[PDB]
Amino acid sequence: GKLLIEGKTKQVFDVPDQPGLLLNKDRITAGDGAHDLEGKAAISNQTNAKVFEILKSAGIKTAFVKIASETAFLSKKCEMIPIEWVTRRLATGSFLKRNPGVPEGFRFTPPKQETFFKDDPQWSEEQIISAKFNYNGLLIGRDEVDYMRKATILIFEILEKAWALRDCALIDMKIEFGVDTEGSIVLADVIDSDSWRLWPSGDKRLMVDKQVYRNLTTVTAADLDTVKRNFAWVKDQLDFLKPTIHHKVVVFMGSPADQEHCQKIAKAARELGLDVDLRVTSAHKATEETLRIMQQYEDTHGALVFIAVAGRSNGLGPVLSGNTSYPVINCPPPSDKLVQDIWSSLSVPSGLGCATVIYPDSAALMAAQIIGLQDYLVWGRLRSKQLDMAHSLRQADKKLR
Amino acid sequence: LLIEGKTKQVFDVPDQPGLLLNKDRITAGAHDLEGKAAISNQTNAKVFEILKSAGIKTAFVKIASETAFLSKKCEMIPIEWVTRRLATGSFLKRNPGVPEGFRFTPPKQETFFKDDPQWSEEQIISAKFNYNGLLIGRDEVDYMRKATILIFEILEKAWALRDCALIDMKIEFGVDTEGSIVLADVIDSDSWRLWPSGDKRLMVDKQVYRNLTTVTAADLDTVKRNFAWVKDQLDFLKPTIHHKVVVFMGSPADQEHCQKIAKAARELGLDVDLRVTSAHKATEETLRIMQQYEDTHGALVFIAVAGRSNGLGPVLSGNTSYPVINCPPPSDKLVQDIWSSLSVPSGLGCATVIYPDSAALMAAQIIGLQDYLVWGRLRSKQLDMAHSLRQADKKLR
Repeated sequence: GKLLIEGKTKQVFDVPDQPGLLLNKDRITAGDGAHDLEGKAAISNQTNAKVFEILKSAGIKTAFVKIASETAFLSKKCEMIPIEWVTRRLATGSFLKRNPGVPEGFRFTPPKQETFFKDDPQWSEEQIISAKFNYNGLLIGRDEVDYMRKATILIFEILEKAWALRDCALIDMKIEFGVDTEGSIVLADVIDSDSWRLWPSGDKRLMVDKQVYRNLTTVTAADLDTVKRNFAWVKDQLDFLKPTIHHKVVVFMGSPADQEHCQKIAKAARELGLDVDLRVTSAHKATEETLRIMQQYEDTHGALVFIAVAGRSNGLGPVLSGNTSYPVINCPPPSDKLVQDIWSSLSVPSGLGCATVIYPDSAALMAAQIIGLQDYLVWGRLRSKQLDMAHSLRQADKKLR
Repeated sequence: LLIEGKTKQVFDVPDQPGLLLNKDRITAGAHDLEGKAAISNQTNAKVFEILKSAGIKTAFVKIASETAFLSKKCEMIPIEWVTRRLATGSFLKRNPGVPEGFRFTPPKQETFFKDDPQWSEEQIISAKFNYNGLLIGRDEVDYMRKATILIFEILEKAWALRDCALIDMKIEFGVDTEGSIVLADVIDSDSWRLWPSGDKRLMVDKQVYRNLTTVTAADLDTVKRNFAWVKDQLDFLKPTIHHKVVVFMGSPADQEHCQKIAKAARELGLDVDLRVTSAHKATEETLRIMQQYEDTHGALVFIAVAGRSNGLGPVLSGNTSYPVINCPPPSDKLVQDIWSSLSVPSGLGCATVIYPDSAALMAAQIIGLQDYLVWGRLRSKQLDMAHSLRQADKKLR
């Protein structure tokens, strides 16, 4: 195809037969300013593809489609916003110079998020809005900037979580956005070892990112070798960042009439990425088999959450709660009588940890939030959903306004 | 004793355990002389009276002479706290592309160090400042940010009475002997940027002086007349607005409850009448009493207090066009009785509240639409409540 953007470290060519883009990474390392050559285009492409796979799986919207080759990938075509979106958890790097008196390692809670223009000075959100950027029919106002701030922090938080599985502190990051043909903002650049600052064991001294290359006043080929060896370690480490954690959410309904209600729970949880079993059993009509079924689920080494669905007077949830140590959530089905009956769920006898929820979606969310403590991906999807809902409100606000 | 400055001197006052600030007749944007210490001092004192009247905690006590005032002695935090409503001045230089007049909602608030480089809140925190035993942490910075915005908002509202747009401000904070942060130093025409009619051309602040490269005595005269005008306009900024809040109780038995309403509203600056009448047992006289209150040109809020089945509130509402609030007294039956207050017949604007403090607030929120000082105190109380929570949190933490 035809070239449409040239870059220090990458070229992006049109793909005219497939209505996108192809991004081709080059074997150069351009320490901000210094520039030398390497064998690193393959390392970056793989690092990148892996990250975008993690982010797609969380539900974040990206331009990334699939790897084309060992050095290139296919991207959805979109017009880039000329802002670098940067997130920090700690104070380090150029931030220390811009903010004298703040010591290295000062923790940003929530993560600090800053913006930078080309061509590369710092901009305020006000500056971005007054700049009146316009891409693919989408004019960038505070709503669009709000979304990108929130998205940037979120992507940092997800990856921060991922890297902690291999004992690495993600310290800061830079990403870039673009606007697709349909007017949607997508995460669109490249996230590799040039995009971030990584500390193993939270030890700055063990840094594995492109800061190693920046620190070099003089650059020998030997020096470049440790930087290639550093980036390869990171590309390798990413293969451990998407693990399959084992868990089961079991919904016990006291009667088969509660089916549609349970399927609403199931549908919600499965979309959050949960493994859900629907079971029918009564704590009144089949007391012994109820315990026997729950004991069978208790033969696991994975995580386990029970959801109790029982109309009228709910003894099922409290009886589970009394015989198991795994969390039990009560989700009575909808009913006119729920106003009277809910106290059979609440107000359990002393020493039972049964918790109560009133809507099927909210029960799946409780189960997700519990299991997300072990599966950063589920936890990612919960945060992504919050961003989705907030972004949808603005769409609605814009229509009634 | 002494503390020295460009525009002011602060001497100890040894007989009164607690400072005097003596204003100088100089203007240091570069530096010249005038007759303006008296203007500044008086400008300041009027500003501090208004903020004291809103409930803001200040070092300021009273005017001592024509050019001095008495202040509670306290150690200054070396930060200038700046609030802007509009984009202008050095902000434009620090944020290229943002046009003059860009509106900041909420008001933008930035901090500057005494050396004047800009600092972030992080820088202020990492500086580990310590005055009178008070180390300045994120909580203290939060308070000063929130108060600075609050103080700008109060003055913005006040200057709007004399048709002046307050565009930005600078204030300074200090720490008293008891470890409390007070709004201190001086607020005068050097402290702010004032535009009449929102017109940049008609500016009345020290910006006129700052823009001069060359400075004549005529130029100084126009600065004095501008500052004298501002001092003069400040006298119309604290006017007596007329309003009445009337509490009708259905029985003298509801006495403590109504007094709790009265007490709360009086703290917010409201004029309250407590009256006894029944909409059942004295229907015609109930109407008669509200028509007596309706002979005004001021604002009027009726609060109806009725136990059991409340016909009082809805009856007032059906017969008047002034806002009526229901505030039933506390009771076991309130869970049942409350629907007599809610669920009025169609065409009644009777609104309902359940706590006596909260009725007084509704009343004040309504009246504050016409009385910025009452409006001030509501915001000031929200600030008090939030700062109290942090103290309570620090003790249980």
